[PDB]
Amino acid sequence: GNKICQFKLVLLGESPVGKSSLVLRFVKGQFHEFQESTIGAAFLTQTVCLDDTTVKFEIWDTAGQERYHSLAPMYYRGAQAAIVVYDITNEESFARAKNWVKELQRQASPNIVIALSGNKADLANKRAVDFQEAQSYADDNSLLFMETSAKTSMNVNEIFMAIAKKL
Ligand SMILES: Nc1nc2c(ncn2[C@@H]2O[C@H](COP(=O)(O)OP(=O)(O)O)[C@@H](O)[C@H]2O)c(=O)[nH]1
Ligand SMILES: [Mg+2]
Repeated sequence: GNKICQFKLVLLGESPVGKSSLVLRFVKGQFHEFQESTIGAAFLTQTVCLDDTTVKFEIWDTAGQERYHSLAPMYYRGAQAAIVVYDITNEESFARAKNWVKELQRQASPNIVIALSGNKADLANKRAVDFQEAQSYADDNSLLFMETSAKTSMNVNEIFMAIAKKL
């Protein structure tokens, strides 16, 4: 197809849960066991083929530390979609993700598409958040949920493409 679409996506979530790794896997097909903590935010782009459309993603990878919380609106205000990330081995990060979802529902665009990534799914032997519980939470809050692994690539391209399909 010759159609072209571009949308703004922001990633939010506690640090560290693998936010930068998720983006790096999607954008560069890389995974770094040793990642420097993000300072403020990082910007990345990726262009893909979705049926008959060429879709370009403008992605804001936010630093998740609480001291950066006040800067989050700079990145989500104009966002068409968000991926709120948690780590499936860390229940506290899952609770933090629900608070990010609440903030987006109240302060971001009313039509923003919100995805929820239960990351580090390759560490299921250390699971702290039940898949079905997360799925139910996502269903009840109209969120696009998938467990992902930046380390193995599991569902990484899939969650980004699913968001694009719904925009
Ligand atoms: N096992 C595993 N480690 C991961 C995964 N995603 C990220 N990590 C690791 O967890 C750490 C934090 O990741 P990073 O992307 O910097 O987290 P951020 O602080 O949320 O941006 C790094 O040591 C990564 O290699 C994943 O899916 N599986
Ligand atoms: Mg980061």
